[PDB]
Amino acid sequence: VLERNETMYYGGSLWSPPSNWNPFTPWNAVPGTTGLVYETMFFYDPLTGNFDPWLAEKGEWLDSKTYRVVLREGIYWHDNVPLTSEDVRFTFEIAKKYKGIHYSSVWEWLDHIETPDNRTVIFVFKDPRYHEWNELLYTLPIVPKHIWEEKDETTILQSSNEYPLGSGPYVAHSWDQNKMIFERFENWWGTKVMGVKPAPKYVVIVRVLSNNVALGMLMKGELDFSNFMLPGVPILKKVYNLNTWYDEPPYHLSSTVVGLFLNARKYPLSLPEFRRAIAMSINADPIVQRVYEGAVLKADPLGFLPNSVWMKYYPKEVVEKHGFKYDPEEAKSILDKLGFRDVNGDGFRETPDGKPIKLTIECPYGWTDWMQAIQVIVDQLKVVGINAEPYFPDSSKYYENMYKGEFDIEMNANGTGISSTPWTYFNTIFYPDALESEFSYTGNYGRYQNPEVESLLEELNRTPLDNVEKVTELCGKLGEILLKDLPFIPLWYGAMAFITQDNVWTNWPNEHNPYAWPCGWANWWQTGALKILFNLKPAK
Amino acid sequence: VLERNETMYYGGSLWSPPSNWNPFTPWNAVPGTTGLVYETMFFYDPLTGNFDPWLAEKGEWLDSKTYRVVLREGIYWHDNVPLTSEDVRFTFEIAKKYKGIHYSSVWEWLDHIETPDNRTVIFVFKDPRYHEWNELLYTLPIVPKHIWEEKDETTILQSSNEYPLGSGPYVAHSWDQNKMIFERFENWWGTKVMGVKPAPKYVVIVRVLSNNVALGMLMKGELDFSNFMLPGVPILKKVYNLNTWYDEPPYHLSSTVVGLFLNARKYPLSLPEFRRAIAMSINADPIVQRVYEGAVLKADPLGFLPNSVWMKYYPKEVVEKHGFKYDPEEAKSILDKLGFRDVNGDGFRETPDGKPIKLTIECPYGWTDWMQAIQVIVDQLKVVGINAEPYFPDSSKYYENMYKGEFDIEMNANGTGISSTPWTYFNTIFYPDALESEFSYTGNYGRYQNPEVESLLEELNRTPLDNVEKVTELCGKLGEILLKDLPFIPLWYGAMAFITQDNVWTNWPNEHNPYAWPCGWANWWQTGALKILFNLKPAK
Ligand SMILES: [Ca+2]
Ligand SMILES: [Ca+2]
Repeated sequence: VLERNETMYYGGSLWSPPSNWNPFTPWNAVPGTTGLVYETMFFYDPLTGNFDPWLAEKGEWLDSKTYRVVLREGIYWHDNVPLTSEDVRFTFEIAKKYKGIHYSSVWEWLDHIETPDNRTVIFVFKDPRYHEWNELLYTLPIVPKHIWEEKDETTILQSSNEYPLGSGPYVAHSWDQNKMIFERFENWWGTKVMGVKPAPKYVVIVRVLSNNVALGMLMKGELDFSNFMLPGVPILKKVYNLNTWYDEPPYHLSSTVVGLFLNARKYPLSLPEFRRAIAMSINADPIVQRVYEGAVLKADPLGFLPNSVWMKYYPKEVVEKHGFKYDPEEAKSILDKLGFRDVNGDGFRETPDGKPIKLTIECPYGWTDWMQAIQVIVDQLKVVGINAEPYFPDSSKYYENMYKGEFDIEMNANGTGISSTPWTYFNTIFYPDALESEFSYTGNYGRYQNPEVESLLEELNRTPLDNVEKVTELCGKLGEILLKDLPFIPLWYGAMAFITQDNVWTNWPNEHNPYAWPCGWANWWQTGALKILFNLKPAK
Repeated sequence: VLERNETMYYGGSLWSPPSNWNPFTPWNAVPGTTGLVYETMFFYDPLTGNFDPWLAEKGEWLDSKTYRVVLREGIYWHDNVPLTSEDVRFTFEIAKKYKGIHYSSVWEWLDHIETPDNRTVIFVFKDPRYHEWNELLYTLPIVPKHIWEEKDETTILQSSNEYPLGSGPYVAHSWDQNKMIFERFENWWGTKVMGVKPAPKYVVIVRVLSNNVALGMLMKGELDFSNFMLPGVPILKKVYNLNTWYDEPPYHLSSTVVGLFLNARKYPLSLPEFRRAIAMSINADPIVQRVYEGAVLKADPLGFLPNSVWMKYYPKEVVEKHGFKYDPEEAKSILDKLGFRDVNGDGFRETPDGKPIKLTIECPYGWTDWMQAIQVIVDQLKVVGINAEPYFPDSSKYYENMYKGEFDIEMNANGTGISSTPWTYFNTIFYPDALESEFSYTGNYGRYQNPEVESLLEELNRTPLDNVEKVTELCGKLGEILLKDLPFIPLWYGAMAFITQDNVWTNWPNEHNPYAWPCGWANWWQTGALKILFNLKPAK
């Protein structure tokens, strides 16, 4: 039995029985496996762009092609084996041996790794990609060489790895079909060296079947920390003492960019002015107000996330000059000029050669907020004379359609999540290799082609993040293309759903004390959720 | 352990640790003690006014002064002692011996009781009060003579009576600080004779500390049957699969009349035209809409409950002619004519002799919906130039003020609950003996005096319920006085809060199948809640 006052119950990201704790599949491993058991070189703060030293005491580019990490002194795995530079080197080098590992592509542009002593890691690059490197610094857990160096490919990639041997502030304790239990590791090196300690003796990852159960647990005070997407936030706050990030709308931080990919290879969506007309016919205000009850923020024309480091590089002048707005009369005028006119008196525009047009707009069946949003968009397109109809395939067919580019208009937030660089956002929109791939998992799902975006994406990746002027300029050049050709239409930002209650734990982050990104998804505890554990205080 | 699929969890009426099961204090005994363990002569249906035979096979007035009950054949207590006419006779006669029993006043107008055989009970009356008698028929549990006939006064009135010896479909099983557990009595006489059987093997009365916990239990599917006063009903139904009586507003049935008593002995509230002006300045629409989100119904001028048998006797012509309405301009005109004018330029009316007026409007602190309603009324009175201020004493002082008549304006629903006769409503308003009592628990808390209401109340009580024409006429004469002199101002009807969920039990009553009043309060299970148990079906 777990004493309630020393246990912190989390929910929102565990949707199957606990069954994997493998650090090499950190998004499939039970949430907290990385973060609580396995540690990363740096903490990252999506709210500010600040990196903070974790396993690394410091990291820096010694020159344009050389990055040095110096580990803190006195790190050790849970079995008291010291954690050294050779564990970091192994963590990277094992992915050259087994390229099925998800970050194996780093060896396309990393040359080798030197370790002059037990604390120093020197990365020597063939082709330093600064923006991809920044993502690796906080997303890759460091694994123990003495545990894994003899394992073969299938063990490394597929073993469940029960009771994971890590270095972090918790160990795996127990689990069943509906919860994972972590126990605080009292001899954690981090308390001796960094002086911090997570407040809860036990962290429980709770799995529920429905939002009814999750909201009920919060109401009963059985859940402390929820990332569940729970509708009805205003009345919950107003009457039931549930807390969100913001006191008033939008209530939650923004974490993804929701928009429309268009099939750039299917006439007439292959015409940029037709896509422009679609964008200008849409008004996201009723979606934000009616569907989401003001619990999301409308997107700017470029779709840069607020409360993110992307705003540091925001191309203001480019957006003001080239950004689109809701303007259905201008959309009709663009379509008239394009030659798309009603020729048969049904109120819908035909092609220049008189053929019917009826476009599908799709999202998975059962994503009921997105379904409502799609119907709102369908009716707004009908206003300007563009016939459209909702299409709700099941989840698997929706993703199959996405990867293959087999749709007309598709609502999408796949790869537009918050990150340490707007490069991830522009890459998701423009992903040039989609044009030569039957399946495109990374982006550009509508197969938009442009002769300049590929070179701008590469130049952006190879621009150091601290060259703020140049990164902003490149975001402006990419943003200009996005806004002129609209292969993707940003509409609103998905919420970082974060609801707490204070009956057992207090001092949660919020707008008045925004000290940590509140995300308990798998492989996101190093972006704020563990820092939350450091700062929670017992309730009265 | 209780198998969930054979257990029905109820909540809403248990607000202290289970500790009393005494039938002689049936509103203090744990809810279900009467109804599930102790039975009554008749079921009563507040929705229709229908009595249905329970212990009695039939009851009828043989003449104007003689009422006969014939018990069903084959009734027995749980210890197999037969339940006979002598148990009914004892149930009444013990209250003549010990007049501290709550229904002892019946012997002021009942002469004696004859039992010519083991099934027949003959009540011979000195002064048959038909409307009070109808209330007794379903509110008094029948108790076993062989158990209680030797007990003394303090045992009868104060003993906790653990494991109560009854005759009904359940026995007391177990309990703790937070729940009472009833177990179905398989050898219940009612299944053999009436052919019915309650569906749940176990009925649990759940105690919770807060509405948060109660709503959380419904969401989690841990509560089946809730009478909790839970705000936020529209969004619950819309998004969280919780069911109410009505699909649309007002969602709940109406169970009480909420209004304002005025101190008929304190100038200027002692003036009927001043009370009239107050009534006409109030608009309950914002209360119904803003405060209650349409989850209550506005009252007609007379305040007769819908979904009640009172409507059978509704004095339509009297109300149309004499009823008040929201009309602040006419209220100002009444006050101008009364001589109540602003003489010092502060916008508030003074007395005819120029003295200030500032009236308190009060309800208990913490009844937050009533507090909001009072502030709405305060501001509406200021509109017509009547200075008023909210007053929120604690619960005990509010009831102390009520019984003593020590208030100006008081919001009140004490004695206006649904019943088998509008006599209970008119008695609560007009209760003539309040004028000669320091404490008045029954009604007329503002000490209104009228030389004709006492004789009309008595004549109404002594009019058989089936004389529909005469009862309606008397309701019209009492309603005319109520509407002319407004000692009490009806505003809206309190809800019979009733929320269910269908994960374990189905076939609940609702507007499409209104077969039972859904009230689990102590001593109300014989008005519908037990009938609900008869008809529940297991979920899929
Ligand atoms: Ca047409
Ligand atoms: Ca004045």
